[PDB]
Amino acid sequence: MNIFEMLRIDHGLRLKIYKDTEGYYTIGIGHLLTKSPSLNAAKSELDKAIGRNTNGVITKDEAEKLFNQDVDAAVRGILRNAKLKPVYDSLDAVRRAALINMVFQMGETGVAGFTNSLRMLQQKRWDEAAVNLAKSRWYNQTPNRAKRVITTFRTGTWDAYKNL
Ligand SMILES: [Cl-]
Ligand SMILES: [Cl-]
Repeated sequence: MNIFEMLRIDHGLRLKIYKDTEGYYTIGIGHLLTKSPSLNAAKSELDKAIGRNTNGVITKDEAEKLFNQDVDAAVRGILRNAKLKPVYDSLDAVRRAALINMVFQMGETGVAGFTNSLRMLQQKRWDEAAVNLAKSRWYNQTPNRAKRVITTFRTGTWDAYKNL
């Protein structure tokens, strides 16, 4: 299992614009287009992202291209973030994938805000961080996804993803 497979499970693959769980226009594998309520705005962002007049539909290859760029961006945001970097640097390979997941999902900024859990993760207090992570809007809004990631941090294994 790896980050790509992991996030592909968490986000699915959609070839036409759709609204995510927060009501925002997205496409591909979790690629947020815009927070704005305008389908046009969304369409404009997509064409600009793809480099062609798409008409709100993309190919699988195109979706994957955005997916690679996005994963890459998440890794670099972490590495560039003064609050994130040290946490990431202290984790094993599986847990690093759990940190990338959250960043992909809610941005560096959102993640850097879980100050307390970050501290626990850094200290390797797994069960305690797991409990703390759960006390969040994130967990309450998308509990199933949140549980997979949280279990990943608790255990340091891919068990939550095997079966999916
Ligand atoms: Cl883009
Ligand atoms: Cl969920």
